[PDB]
Order: sequence, then structure tokens, then C-alpha cells
Amino acid sequence: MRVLVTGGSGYIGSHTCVQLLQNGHDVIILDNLCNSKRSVLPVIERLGGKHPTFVEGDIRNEALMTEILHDHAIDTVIHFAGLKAVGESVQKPLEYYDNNVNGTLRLISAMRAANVKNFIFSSSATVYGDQPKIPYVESFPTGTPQSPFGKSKLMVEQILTDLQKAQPDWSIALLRYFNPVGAHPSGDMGEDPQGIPNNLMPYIAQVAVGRRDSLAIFGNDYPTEDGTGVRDYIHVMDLADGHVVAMEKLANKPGVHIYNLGAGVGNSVLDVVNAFSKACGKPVNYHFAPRREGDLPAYWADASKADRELNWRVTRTLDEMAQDTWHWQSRHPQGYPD
Amino acid sequence: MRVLVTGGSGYIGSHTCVQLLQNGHDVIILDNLCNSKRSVLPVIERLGGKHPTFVEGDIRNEALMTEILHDHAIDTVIHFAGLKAVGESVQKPLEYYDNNVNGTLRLISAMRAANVKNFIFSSSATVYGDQPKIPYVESFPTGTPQSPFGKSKLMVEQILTDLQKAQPDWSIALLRYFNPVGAHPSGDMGEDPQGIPNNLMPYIAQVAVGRRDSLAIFGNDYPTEDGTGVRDYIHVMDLADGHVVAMEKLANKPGVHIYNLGAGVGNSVLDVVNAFSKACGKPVNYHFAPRREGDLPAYWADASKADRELNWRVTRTLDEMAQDTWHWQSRHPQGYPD
Ligand SMILES: NC(=O)c1ccc[n+]([C@@H]2O[C@H](COP(=O)([O-])OP(=O)(O)OC[C@H]3O[C@@H](n4cnc5c(N)ncnc54)[C@H](O)[C@@H]3O)[C@@H](O)[C@H]2O)c1
Ligand SMILES: NC(=O)c1ccc[n+]([C@@H]2O[C@H](COP(=O)([O-])OP(=O)(O)OC[C@H]3O[C@@H](n4cnc5c(N)ncnc54)[C@H](O)[C@@H]3O)[C@@H](O)[C@H]2O)c1
Ligand SMILES: O=c1ccn([C@@H]2O[C@H](COP(=O)(O)OP(=O)(O)O[C@H]3O[C@H](CO)[C@@H](O)[C@H](O)[C@H]3O)[C@@H](O)[C@H]2O)c(=O)[nH]1
Ligand SMILES: O=c1ccn([C@@H]2O[C@H](COP(=O)(O)OP(=O)(O)O[C@H]3O[C@H](CO)[C@@H](O)[C@H](O)[C@H]3O)[C@@H](O)[C@H]2O)c(=O)[nH]1
Ligand code: NA
Ligand code: NA
Ligand code: NA
Ligand code: NA
Ligand code: NA
Ligand code: NA
Repeated sequence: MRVLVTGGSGYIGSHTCVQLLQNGHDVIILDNLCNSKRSVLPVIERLGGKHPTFVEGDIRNEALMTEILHDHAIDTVIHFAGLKAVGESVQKPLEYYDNNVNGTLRLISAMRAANVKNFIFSSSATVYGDQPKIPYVESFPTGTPQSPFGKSKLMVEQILTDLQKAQPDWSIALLRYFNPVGAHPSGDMGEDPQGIPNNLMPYIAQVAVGRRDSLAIFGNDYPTEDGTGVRDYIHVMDLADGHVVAMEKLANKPGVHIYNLGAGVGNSVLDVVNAFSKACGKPVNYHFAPRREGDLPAYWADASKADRELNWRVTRTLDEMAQDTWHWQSRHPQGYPD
Repeated sequence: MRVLVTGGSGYIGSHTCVQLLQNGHDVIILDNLCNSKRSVLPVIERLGGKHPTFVEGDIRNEALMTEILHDHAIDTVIHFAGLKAVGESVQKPLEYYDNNVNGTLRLISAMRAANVKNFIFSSSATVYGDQPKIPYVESFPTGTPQSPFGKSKLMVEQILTDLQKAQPDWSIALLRYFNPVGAHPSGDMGEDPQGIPNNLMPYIAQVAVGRRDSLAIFGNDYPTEDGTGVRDYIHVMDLADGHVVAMEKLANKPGVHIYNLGAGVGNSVLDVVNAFSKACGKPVNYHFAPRREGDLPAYWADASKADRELNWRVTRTLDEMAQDTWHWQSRHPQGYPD
């Protein structure tokens, strides 16, 4: 199929693009490079074993979006593009709403204009809000996210829903991601955050590489087995694979298809730390700190539905997630080249 | 004060502009004329007894917004501009999200840019969602609106909230309107819907004027005193006055000030009909029809808070609302001139 991957050059997108090419689809990446570098492109093609076309641009530019859609005869769109720093989202709300809410709205408006009606959206478990009922299940009604980032994701899911309702021929998958980690097995592709990493894994990796002193464990008094926060980590390659499958099986299948993308199990902060210590061959330095604002104690996905409907489930383990990350971190301490 | 009134030429805006000028403020109207005509301008100035500056333009045009803000040294912004047809919103979701959500976002982004930090937003009781607890009170948590229109209003309230949180010097009033009706006492200004009116009052008026046959009463089996839907109708002049007061008392008073704007009492469809029959001197034709999709049985506002904090409450009655509407309808059967 002919797919446009917005945010194609970022973390999740790049991995997805490799898997898509491996499956022989024709890929067009659209990215504005605010959070990624052109250096990843050649890696994508190498690992993907096929050439992906790249277009530097912004989802907010409807006219360009429209043109791309048409120019490449796109069949489906996978939308990874947007801003995701939760804390920053609190400090800079307008930029989040603009890039996420208006950003998607301009893209789907361009789609309408070029008659493209297959969409895949990067959503998040955050949309469940403060749900005491775990694991989280697609049948649960949504809640209210605490940050501009999470609210922006729920607002988009709502706008897509309403759109499909008005244009019933559209197929729209709302993929609710859990906690993506890991990197391509080659160790030549991976997450390359700039500045202080906000997520656990990369932070741990940076401590291990010798860049950082100690990992600050945000809270040790939660109501969990070890008292640290519990989450559903999902290898980025499993996530990528899920995106190919969803795109191939749902194309032209009208409705809004919601699926949680997670391993279906929780791991605590310590469990992750221990996994990394083992991967890197040395104890990862850490200390206990106060709870992080807005953090929920524990949550993981109920991923039965994707198993059932798309015959998709993860296959990588936590150790693998840790090992693959250390391999990428260690092989490319400076990340992607300028 | 120097105020920019977006949507200034529409129903609520025009009335508000008159009251604002009467209070000697300097008004700048910004409207794109999608739902209003330039013919109202001279009426505004006449009734307002002062000249308002008019600028034809779209809230979606951030650069223009910015320029206006600066060019006129605006102190505060009253934002009435947007789309409001509930049913159409279901059929045309993207246009609603674009004009309402992106529309406001572009405006507040321009404000930020020109250093304007006083805002008044036209919100709605719809944001309360399906709340069994009536009357509705500003302390109630919001719910989930059933239409793209209502969702767009709640999404804006959320984005403004987050914005104030990030820029604590901002004063933002979220004015939740009930059911605006009526017209200026002169009978020379009023609501001028194009096509089939979606709201009760104007529809009734059109039946009375001889344009329409019968009023279709959407449902007679509700759990109300007479079985017809119950709402909080509020004269447009009371609403306008509330907007002046809120603007004068809250300017430079940091926070998010939420107030319900309603009479604080409910009236059924029949009560409104009977009021109009009396105003127009003839029985208004009507018939019972099936319930309208998405309609709630009964709801009204708890407006104690605005009483208490801004010393504001309505002063017009239901009869007045009906009489003023009939006077405008009858004096100008064709509405505003092309
Ligand atoms: N990584 C996570 O933990 C997490 C969890 C939930 C949801 N998501 C969502 O998944 C998607 C991918 O996240 P990721 O980890 O790969 O992030 P990422 O930052 O690596 O990828 C986002 C990409 O989008 C590009 N981009 C940003 N704004 C754009 C715009 N306006 N126009 C065009 N390109 C733009 C960035 O430059 C970057 O290449 C995002 O929407 C993110 O919100 C990720
Ligand atoms: N009338 C009601 O029953 C109702 C109830 C709740 C909320 N509101 C809100 O109150 C505000 C005023 O409503 P109203 O009854 O006066 O409606 P209206 O249609 O008379 O006024 C809206 C005005 O905005 C202008 N406009 C529309 N989109 C614009 C855009 N993108 N750029 C610039 N101008 C634009 C229209 O041309 C019109 O003059 C609206 O936001 C409406 O959603 C009204
Ligand atoms: O320096 C750190 C970073 C994280 N943690 C803890 O580790 C867990 C995971 O934190 P983090 O990696 O930030 O992930 P989440 O807060 O769960 O959020 C991720 O996953 C969400 C979906 O579950 C998405 O909405 C977000 O965008 C994404 O950042 C939580 O218990 C954190 O408290 C620490 O103790 N120290
Ligand atoms: O032809 C008609 C029109 C209305 N009604 C009834 O009269 C009442 C009022 O209907 P309407 O004037 O459409 O107002 P609402 O549905 O209550 O909505 C108005 O007030 C809301 C806030 O309460 C705003 O969100 C909306 O934008 C605005 O249109 C309801 O019980 C309707 O069922 C009829 O029976 N026949
Ligand atoms: Na429809
Ligand atoms: Na960064
Ligand atoms: Na680097
Ligand atoms: Na802040
Ligand atoms: Na109309
Ligand atoms: Na007319």
C-alpha cells in the first residue's frame, strides 16, 4: 500500500517505517524535524531494505498536506507527528494544542480534500484518565487527562470519532500506546532524545552510559508490590509491527477501531532498573525522590482485543527492551549525527 | 476600556456592542460575516450612540489578529465568533472544530503575541453534559457534550484553563450561556437567522409572522410538568449587560472566572409558546412531534455565583423576551438588508 507516515523520522515512526518497507509497502515520510534529524533517513532505508520518500514539512500546513496526499496517491495515513513532553505541555499549552489538535485537524482536513479515508492515530493510555480499574480496557469510558498533552490526545480521538460519524466510509484506528521502549535489534536505530530525557528508560540509559549521576526514582511509597510506580512497557518493534498489521487489516474497513497497544503486564521502576543493570553489566545508580506531579501508581493494558481482532500481541521481553536500548545507547553515545 | 469583540456583528455580539458603547468603551468589531451582515453596523452605532470600528476578518488568521490587537491597543477581548448549529455540527464536524477550537487557539495565540491578557469566552451549559443534578452549578465537574459543537466549547474551556495556568497573569472568564432570546427593545436589532431557525424562539416567530405553518414540538412525553422540554431562557439584553459587567469587573483580575449566565428558572416549550401567543395577539400554531436527537428533558442554571460575585442577575422577563422578539420580527420581516 501507499502510506504517508507523519513524524516518520521520530522514535516510533522510524521503527514503523522500517517494518513497513520490509513488508514492501511504499512509504512517504513527512516530518518537520523539530524532534528528529535527517541522519536517520539512510538508516531507515538500510534497515528497511527499501527507499522511503522524505518530505520536510509541517502537518499544520494543510495545502502541502493535500498536495502530498494527491501527489503520492496515498491510500492510508499513519499519524505519529506531534509534541509529547508532558511536563513541557503544562508550561507551554498552546504549542501542544496547536501541534496536536490543530495539527491533526489540518491533516485530516487535507485528507478529506484529497479523498484519503484510512487513518491510524498515535494515541495514549493517558486518555483513560484516573481509572482505578486496571488493566485498562477499550470498553472503559475515557476520563480526563491531567496535562495539556493528554488532553490533546483525547480531544483528537473525539474529533476523529465525530469525523468518522459524518463520513462513515472512513476507517480510523485509535491506537492507545502504553510505554514504548527499546530499539531496533541492530543497535543502529533507537530513541534519541535531546536534552534531559523525560522517560524512565532513556534516563536510565544515560546514567549507565556515564552521562548522568543517579536515577531519581519518583516515589517509593506507592501502593505497589515494591512501592515504586508500575507501568506497561512495550518494545518499540512490537509497537511498529502492530502498526503494520493494523494498517493492513483495517484499510477500507469502516468505523473507529480502538486498540490498546501494550504487553498486558505491569513492571515497576525497580524491575526496569534491575533489567538494565543486567543488560549493561553494572549496577545502575539510583536514588529515591519525591513523587512526580500527576503520576499514577500503577496501570497496564488489557490487550486481549488486539489479540482477538488483529491476531497481534507482543513478542519481545522486558530484558530485550533493556538490552536493545543499551546496544543502541552504547553503539551511538551521541545518537544521530548532525 | 479598549475591547475587541470577535463575532461583534452576530446576535449576541451586536447587542453586547451596543451596551459596551453606551458604557463609553472603545469597541472594535472583528467578524467574517459568515452569519451576519454589514447592515447591522449602522444600527449598532445608532443604538450604541457611538462609533464602533469594524474589521472584516477571520479569527483563524493569527497574523491579522495580532495586528489588530496591537494596532488598537486592545485591553480585553470578548470572543463570540464561531459556528453554533448543533445539528450541522454533527454533519460537519471538521468545520466546527476548525472555527471553534482552532479559531480560538489562533486568537489567543495572537493575544499572547501582542501581550493582551484579559479574555471573555462565549461558552455554554452544554459543557455540563448529561447532569441529572439541576440546576447546574459552576462547581459541578464538566461532562461530555453529545455534539461536535458542544465538545468544541468544552475543549476551548480546557485549553483556556491550561493557558491561564501557564500564564497566571491572564484573567479569563468562561461565561456559560443558557438559552438566549429576545431582542433590543427598539425592535431594530435582533436575531436574524438564515434559513430554517434551529432554536425555539425564532422558529415560533417565523410561524407567527406567517412564514411557517406549525411549530413542531419535539417530544411531549418528557418527565416535566407538561411533558415538553424545560430550559433557562435568558434575554439577550441581560446577557449583554452581564458581558459588560464581567469585562469591567474582571479585567486584570487573574484566574479563570466561570459563571453561568441564566435566569435561574426553567420554562417549558408550552410556556414559551403561550408567551408568544400573547405577545403576537394570535394563537401560535403548533403540533407535537417526536423527541429531537440529543435533547435533554430539563435543565436551568444556578446563577447565584454571578449574583454574589459580580452583582449581576437578569431583569427582563419571559414576556419581555417574547414581546421584544415579536417587535423585531414584525418590524423587520426580512431582517437585515443585503
Ligand atoms: N514515546 C512515548 O512514550 C509516547 C506514548 C504515547 C503516545 N506517543 C505518541 O506517539 C507519536 C510518536 O511519538 P515518538 O516517541 O516517536 O516521538 P518523536 O518525537 O520521536 O516523534 C515525533 C516526530 O514528529 C515530528 N513532528 C513534531 N511536530 C510536527 C509537526 N507539527 N509537523 C511535522 N512533524 C512534526 C517530530 O519532529 C518527530 O520526528 C507522538 O504523537 C506521541 O505523542 C508516544
Ligand atoms: N445563541 C445561542 O443559543 C448560543 C448558546 C450558547 C453559546 N453561544 C455562543 O455565543 C457566541 C455568539 O453566538 P450568537 O447567537 O451571537 O451567534 P451568531 O452566529 O449570531 O454570531 C457569531 C458571529 O461570528 C461570526 N463568525 C463565525 N465564524 C467566524 C470566524 N471564523 N471568524 C470571524 N467571525 C466568525 C459570524 O459571522 C457571526 O457574526 C457563539 O460562540 C455561540 O457559539 C450561543
Ligand atoms: O526519571 C524518571 C522517569 C520516570 N520515572 C517513573 O517511571 C514510570 C514511567 O515514567 P515515564 O517513562 O515518564 O512514563 P509515563 O509517565 O507512564 O508516560 C509515558 O506513557 C504514557 C502512556 O502510559 C504517555 O501518555 C506518555 O506520553 C509517556 O511519556 C513512572 O512511574 C515514573 O514515575 C522515574 O521514577 N524517574
Ligand atoms: O423547533 C423546535 C426547536 C426547539 N424545540 C424545543 O425547545 C427547547 C429549546 O430548544 P433549542 O432552542 O434548540 O435550545 P437548546 O437545544 O436547549 O440549545 C441552545 O442552548 C444551549 C445551552 O442550553 C446551547 O448549547 C445551544 O448552542 C443552543 O442552541 C428544547 O426542549 C427543544 O426540544 C422544539 O420543540 N422545537
Ligand atoms: Na451525517
Ligand atoms: Na528533548
Ligand atoms: Na546527538
Ligand atoms: Na508554568
Ligand atoms: Na442558518
Ligand atoms: Na433577510
